[PDB]
Amino acid sequence: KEDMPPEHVRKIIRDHGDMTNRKFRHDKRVYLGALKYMPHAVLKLLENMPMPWEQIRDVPVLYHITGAISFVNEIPWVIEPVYISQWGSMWIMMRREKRDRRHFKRMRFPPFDDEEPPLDYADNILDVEPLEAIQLEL
Amino acid sequence: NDEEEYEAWKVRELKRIKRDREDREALEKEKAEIERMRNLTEEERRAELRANGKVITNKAVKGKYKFLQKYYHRGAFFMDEDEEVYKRDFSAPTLEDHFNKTILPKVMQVKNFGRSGRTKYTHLVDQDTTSFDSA
Amino acid sequence: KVKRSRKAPPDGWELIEPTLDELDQKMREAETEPHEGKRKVESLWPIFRIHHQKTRYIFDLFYKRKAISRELYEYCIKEGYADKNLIAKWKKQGYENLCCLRCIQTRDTNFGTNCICRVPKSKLEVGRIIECTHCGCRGCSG
Amino acid sequence: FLGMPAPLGYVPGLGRGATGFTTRSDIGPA
Amino acid sequence: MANRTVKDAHSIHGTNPQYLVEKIIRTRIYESKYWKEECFGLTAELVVDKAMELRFVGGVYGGNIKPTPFLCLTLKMLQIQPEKDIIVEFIKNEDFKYVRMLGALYMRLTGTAIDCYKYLEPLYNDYRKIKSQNRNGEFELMHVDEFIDELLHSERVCDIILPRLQKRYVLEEAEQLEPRVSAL
Amino acid sequence: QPVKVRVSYQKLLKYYVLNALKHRPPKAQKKRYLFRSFKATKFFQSTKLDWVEVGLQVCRQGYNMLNLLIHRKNLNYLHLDYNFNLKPVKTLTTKERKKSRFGNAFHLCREVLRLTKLVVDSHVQYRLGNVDAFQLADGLQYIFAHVGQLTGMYRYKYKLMRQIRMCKDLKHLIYYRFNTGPVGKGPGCGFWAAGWRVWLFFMRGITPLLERWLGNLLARQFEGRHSHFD
Amino acid sequence: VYAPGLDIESSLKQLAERRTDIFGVEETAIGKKIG
Amino acid sequence: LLTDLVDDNYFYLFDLKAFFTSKALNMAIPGGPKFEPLVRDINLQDED
Amino acid sequence: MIEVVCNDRLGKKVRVKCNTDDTIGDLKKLIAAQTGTRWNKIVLKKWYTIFKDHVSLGDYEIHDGMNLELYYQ
Amino acid sequence: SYMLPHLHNGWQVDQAILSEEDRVVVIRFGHDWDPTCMKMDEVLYSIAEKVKNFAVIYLVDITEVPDFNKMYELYDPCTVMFFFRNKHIMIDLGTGNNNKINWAMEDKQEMVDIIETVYRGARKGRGLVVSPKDYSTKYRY
Amino acid sequence: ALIGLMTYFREAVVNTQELLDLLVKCENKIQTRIKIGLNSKMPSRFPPVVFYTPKELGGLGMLSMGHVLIPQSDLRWSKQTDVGITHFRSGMSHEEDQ
Amino acid sequence: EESMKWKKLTNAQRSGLNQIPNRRFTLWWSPTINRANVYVGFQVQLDLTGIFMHGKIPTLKISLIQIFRAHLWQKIHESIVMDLCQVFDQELDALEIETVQKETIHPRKSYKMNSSCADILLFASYKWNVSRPSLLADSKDVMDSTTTQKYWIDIQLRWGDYDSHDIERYARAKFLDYTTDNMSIYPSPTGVLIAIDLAYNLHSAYGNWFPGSKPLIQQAMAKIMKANPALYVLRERIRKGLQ
Amino acid sequence: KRELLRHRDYKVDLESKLGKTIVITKTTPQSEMGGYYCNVCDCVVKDSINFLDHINGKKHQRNLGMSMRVERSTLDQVKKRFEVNKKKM
Amino acid sequence: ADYWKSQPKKFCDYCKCWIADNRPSVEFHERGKNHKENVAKRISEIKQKSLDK
RNA sequence: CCUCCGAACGGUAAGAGCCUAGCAUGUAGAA
Repeated sequence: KEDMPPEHVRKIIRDHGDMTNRKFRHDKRVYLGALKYMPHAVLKLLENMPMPWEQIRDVPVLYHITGAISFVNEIPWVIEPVYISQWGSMWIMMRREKRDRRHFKRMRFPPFDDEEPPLDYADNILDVEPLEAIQLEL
Repeated sequence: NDEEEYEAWKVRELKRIKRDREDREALEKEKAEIERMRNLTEEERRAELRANGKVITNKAVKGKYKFLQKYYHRGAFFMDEDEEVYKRDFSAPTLEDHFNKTILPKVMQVKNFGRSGRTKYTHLVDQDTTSFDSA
Repeated sequence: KVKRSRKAPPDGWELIEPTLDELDQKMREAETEPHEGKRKVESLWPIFRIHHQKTRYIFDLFYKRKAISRELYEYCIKEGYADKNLIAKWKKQGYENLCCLRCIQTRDTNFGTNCICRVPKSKLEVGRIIECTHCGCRGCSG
Repeated sequence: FLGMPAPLGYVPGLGRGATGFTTRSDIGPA
Repeated sequence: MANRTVKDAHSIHGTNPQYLVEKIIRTRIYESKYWKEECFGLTAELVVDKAMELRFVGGVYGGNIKPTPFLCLTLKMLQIQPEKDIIVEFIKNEDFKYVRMLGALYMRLTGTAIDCYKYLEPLYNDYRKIKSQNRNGEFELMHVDEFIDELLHSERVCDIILPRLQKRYVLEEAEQLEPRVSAL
Repeated sequence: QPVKVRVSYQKLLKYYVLNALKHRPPKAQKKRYLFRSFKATKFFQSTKLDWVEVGLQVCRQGYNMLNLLIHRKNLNYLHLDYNFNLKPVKTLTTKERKKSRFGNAFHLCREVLRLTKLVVDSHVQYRLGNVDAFQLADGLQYIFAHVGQLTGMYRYKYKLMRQIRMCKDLKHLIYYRFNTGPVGKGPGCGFWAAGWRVWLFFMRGITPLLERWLGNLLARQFEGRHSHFD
Repeated sequence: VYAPGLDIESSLKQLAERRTDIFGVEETAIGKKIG
Repeated sequence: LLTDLVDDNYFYLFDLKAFFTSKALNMAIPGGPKFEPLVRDINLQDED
Repeated sequence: MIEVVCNDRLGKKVRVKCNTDDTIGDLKKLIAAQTGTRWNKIVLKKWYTIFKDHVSLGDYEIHDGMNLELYYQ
Repeated sequence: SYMLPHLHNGWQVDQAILSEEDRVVVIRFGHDWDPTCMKMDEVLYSIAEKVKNFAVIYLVDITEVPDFNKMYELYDPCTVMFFFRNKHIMIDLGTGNNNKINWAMEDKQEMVDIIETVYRGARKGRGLVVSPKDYSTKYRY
Repeated sequence: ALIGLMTYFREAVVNTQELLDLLVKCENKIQTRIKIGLNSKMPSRFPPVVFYTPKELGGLGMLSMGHVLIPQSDLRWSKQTDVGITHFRSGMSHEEDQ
Repeated sequence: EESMKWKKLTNAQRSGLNQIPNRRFTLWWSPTINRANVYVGFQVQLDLTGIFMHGKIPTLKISLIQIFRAHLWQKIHESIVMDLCQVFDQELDALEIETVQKETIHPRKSYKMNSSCADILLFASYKWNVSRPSLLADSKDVMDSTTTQKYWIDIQLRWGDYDSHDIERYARAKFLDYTTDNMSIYPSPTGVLIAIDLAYNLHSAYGNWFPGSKPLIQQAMAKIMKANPALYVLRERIRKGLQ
Repeated sequence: KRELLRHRDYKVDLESKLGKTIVITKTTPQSEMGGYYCNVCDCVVKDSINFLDHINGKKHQRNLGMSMRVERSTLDQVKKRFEVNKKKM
Repeated sequence: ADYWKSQPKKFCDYCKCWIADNRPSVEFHERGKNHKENVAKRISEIKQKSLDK
């Protein structure tokens, strides 16, 4: 095939919402039906996780046309010397930051309330410049 | 009182404006503090003047476990709140724990004696294969 | 698109930046468009068009106007403004006015064919309503 | 009767009057 | 059903607008007496009538989860989904304060970030005292500006989890909102 | 080192030895690919999305999918919240409690989605500016080493307790390499690669099991299935 | 109390048909069809 | 994240082969892992 | 320091160490720590009886090992 | 397993349940080839003559007669159900499923006891009788 | 059985550790049998007063070769009088577990 | 059970007859086996009594259903309410009561453990100098807290266990729950709650007191627990069940 | 032809018969029986809240020639309601 | 623990059911809609069978 | 020094009786 604009899946997901609207009656079959493959998606998403030195990681996504499921169609290939060097720099940065920081504030759990619906990427995140990732000054 | 209500509303609006400005400028304040920390780590001193106390968020008290005492985790979720119930000694004995298990028979010195949910793992220091004369 | 590739855009960027900002605003407005009053597929129609229009804007600045540099063109490609595959299809003959990539994806249709809009108006029925379901165009053929 | 055939129009679930159990969730589609 | 969302309604925030109230509290509202007696067949005309009779704001109270009439009317409007400009007429009223706060809470649950800021920031200038019922059933004296501050800053207002507002400075750096010009 | 660190070293060494000893060469097989087959259909499209965005999409899809599984069986008294917690809306009768009894398939998928939601939510908190990069890494390190408390999948597949112990053992191994010198106790360690690997390898083996269980469950939802001798 | 001879013969026939672990020459599954 | 060792001599009686041998003999080296015995039904104190 | 099991039968089964002088509010805070639900969104029941936050654990006779049914608000 | 009468469609099952007003209709839902069903059917065959004054035993194949699978939750290999005057007679065996005997019974006398208890309790218009023995465990040791 | 075995040997029992552990195990198994007979749910504490109380006082009156402990929560009671309720207990102070 | 030991019973009938000793043993030790300390889990109330079953103990549920047959719980509550009404009636000139009335409560108010209304209402003649709440056995109590015109009496019955039978704490907890709540309804802010432990024959009372009320209720409850038709019926039924 | 649902302008007499005892014989009709009676529905319900559930139900409103559809009021209606209360007080 | 005694139970042949032998349960079963429907059906069946006979 | 903190089920009285739900559907043929 080819590549779709990134807004196609975003608006499909936004329109479908939480699958309670009347006009989306017919997608309740493929949505629930695709729960077999959901762990696979959960696997892929978790192996392409951004590293501490990455702010935003764009990954190829294979998404169902009805917005039922979204796989991360990628494998996190790294160059082993580069990967180990990056993580050693991460080790140095983290140890120095923990040494320097007078009062390290571990984040709270759960990050969001148990009654908060999952965030809209388009609204809350898409228009926000990210913070600085962990990086060693070379 | 209209005068008192206006004065209180003015005080609250000034406080809210100050809080909004502080919320906007706290990232810059923290960045300046980080730059000062970097300068101090660069050319101020080398572990001479502490100026540090390692302020923990919820500093619990971890007491000595008794022999064969059930492990207990205080909790993982709302630790960032500095609430006084989390600063307790959560290592205190419990249900099957006030008994001196050092006088029990070694067949009774187990966990969940008589239950079907049991394992071969005993406690810690017979799972440890290190000696104290080798190497 | 505030989120960019952690650098400065190449020379000639500010010349085309306001038009891209307007197109980005149009795209965002299309995303947030409520889907009540339209059919199920019509809500997806504007995005395609905007995307096509967006991809026209860079494609009419590097080939038919030569108004941007090569590095600027690749920067526009890498930032999601331009569609590499759509541009690659446009370079061909008979695909100059191609609306979207889905209308030529053969096996998306049931019979390994193209969209109805791909059919030229010459060999089309005279006066038939031509409303594509994938993107809603009146015939993206030559 | 043993050996007799079934009538054409007949639901042999509630043709006499009897209701199910629903013992649990993940056994049977409700 | 007395509690079904009207079948000429939108899908606010991607979900059924009634779902903007937590499900446990939604059910507790549905089984309350105020919802069955005083909140049946209500239109946006009669929501005003019930609103002018509100003596306090608040969410739920007591060991049992008992909704206040304020929260019941909020859920009733989420069900009816009155038009935006009806809600502006609700907010722009200056004589009955509880009607104004009811409209403000509906706007906070329903409106976008631009709408929320544009319509609720003018209410910082209202300092009228109000009754708010605690979780223990007691009544406290708050102010309208404090209620609006809770709407625009806190995650939970009237024991409702609010839809996540975009922070003000993000919209300010996007030019979509001019800075907050106070009365000072 | 304390006794816990020594036993952590020995247990990591034990599992390294067991992996090296039980290792058999991979078997020759035909190259089956799942996502290539999915992309070959008309029901799947491809795009390039932010990882946080696709993580939010996965969390929302898993929530919607479990919620559809619940609402299919007409369980209005049950509430699946967005942190993936099954909750009783009211006090449930025994007949309601027995009809609200799901198998380990549903609960294992629920808890895996809970862990994914926690991880993606930590990343979202990073992207919103609430939490910075160092605290994000510390949060991920905490999550992957405290799965026994943040989630509860150990009570529906208890063998994964083996993973949990490992994720604790690594936590010792890293910490006593990390908290040496000017660095004391308290949060701050963000070397989350160690536990992240362990949970990925857990998912590697659980994916076929969970997929089989959920396939059986969903087929059951739609009327489908997939002294001897005397 | 017990079925007549007709039903006994029929039941044994269907038991043989539905079990090749005890009968037949082709070693099929436990309770599947004729393999 | 690397070792200061330039030689494998540090892992004397601590490599994989040593651990396999200790597992096969129901013995644990100081710091080595403990396993269950391979041969159970032959009693090691039966030899009198 | 007594130990109370707060169980949700769907599944949230949690073990909480608490004092006898603790009110139900403090116990709810500890359950909040160990479950993730906010403490003011937790209901402690005895089959229909709702334990109230202002009453100490000793008054309710919630002894060491007793189970409390976990519901939500 | 093959001596007992067989019911070949749901109408015959309903008529067998209806045809008895003074005996307990005992129906085994399951497949004649199943090991558990054969074990249960040996016991039911050995007692079928002994209880003919107050019980009748029929067998049903849950593939050839599939109407009661969703209704009676017949998703176990063997299931034994008791009916008295067109009424399912629940029995509190102590296994948490008071509706059926979904295992194979190893004793001739225990099923006779269960059938007699069901009969005696159901004559008094009881929808649930209590089994004389608790089957919450197997008393192995 | 326990009294016959214990009065037959009387001195080899203390030296034989296998019998000493088997006595604990079998006493526990018989306690579990009664506990499961009472209820099809294994208890958590189940105080030993019901097993080791002489049959005259209503208990099962079994003999013990194990090492059963009585928690201090079991050796306490109360009585009603004219002046209210007074609380008593045997194991009053910082004593060893009985 | 002795007469039935030889009467030509079937095997199923004899098997159901060798369970009486186990039922009697379970009922004898019931305050310990059914405790919620042992058998951790949810509790279930028998729908005609205030007995909570911490675990399905079938050999005890039947012995408790037999003991509280013919609505004995409700009759015990009614008998105690009527006996308190009589004792408040004989003392209404010294106690300054203009009318003692028995409130038309729900028929099942006795075994409603989630909330309770008032059983008796006492109307003051002029006013009562009501003191702050305290236990019945508590002696020191100054009568200068507030003043009231109505005074409600509430009767609570519980079936205690070994782990939980401190009726004074139960009375304090119930009085602090019901009064400081928006679920129970009481005619006046001031009143008293009287709690009875039937399995241990204990009694206590927590709440507001007015001059002459505390000793009166002390003596009345001492005489009621010693002499009561319904309580006597319960005790005799337990005795017969235990042999 | 079903008219739209209309809000009840009358208060419900749920509390009216507290303490008022009703002696029930065989001959007594359901109208004077204990509890609440839907004269439109000819049904008896013995809770105040369950009676409210009934009079808020599909069948009760169907018997009144109504439906489960509420009128969509407009801007001027709400504004004039505001002015009406302003005038009244 | 002692001699169990069961409450009397009455069969309703109109409704093919079981109820309790006491004033309230029998009286409530008499005024049930199902009981009246069953009685009317029984009367109609009697008349129809007599006509067919 | 000893830190391994598990879970679900085996816990449904059986009836009567009246009311309202969630549900949860309802988009296909035709003259």
